[PDB]
Amino acid sequence: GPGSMLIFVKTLTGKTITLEVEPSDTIENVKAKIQDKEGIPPDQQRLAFAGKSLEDGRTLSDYNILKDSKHHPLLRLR
Amino acid sequence: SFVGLRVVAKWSSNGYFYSGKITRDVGAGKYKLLFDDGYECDVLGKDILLCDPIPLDTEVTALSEDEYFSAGVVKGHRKESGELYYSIEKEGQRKWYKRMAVILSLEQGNRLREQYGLG
Repeated sequence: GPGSMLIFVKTLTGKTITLEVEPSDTIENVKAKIQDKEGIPPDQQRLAFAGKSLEDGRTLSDYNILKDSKHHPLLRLR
Repeated sequence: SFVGLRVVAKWSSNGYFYSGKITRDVGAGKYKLLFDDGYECDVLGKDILLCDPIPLDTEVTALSEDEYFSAGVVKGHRKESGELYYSIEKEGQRKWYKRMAVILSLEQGNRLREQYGLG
């Protein structure tokens, strides 16, 4: 909620969406947010950051992805 | 006509503006927009900025090699291979970015509305 951070996600159609995420959000939670916003079922979603797969049960913080509020990562669906 | 013009446009009330081109003036105050990354959708005229290229010293958001977006300032542009590249300064350092790697936050695009808003 109040400590949420902006991220971008590029979909296969070339659309980039934004999301607000918590440091404690798991990758599955991110996929649910993408479904809720963009309608893509989680079973179709494979997320990567900088070319590395993001695993179920990890958070973005478990990949050291979230920085300060001035730098927003782009995740990519593959 | 605005048809065929390059623009920067958003498709949500609080969203970021992305580069593209107007492909059609359609009903109900909207324009069909083909974004540079391939996404096509109708967008409201109020959400379009007719600036091409984005002018010098504009604050923008740009995708760095490390796959983070962050703010920077436009310092130059180059046309090469039919593509546009922006020189954008972040933390005192300039790099070159493809047009499609340069976007505007809500606040950044609102700064350009008075001069470049459509209509």
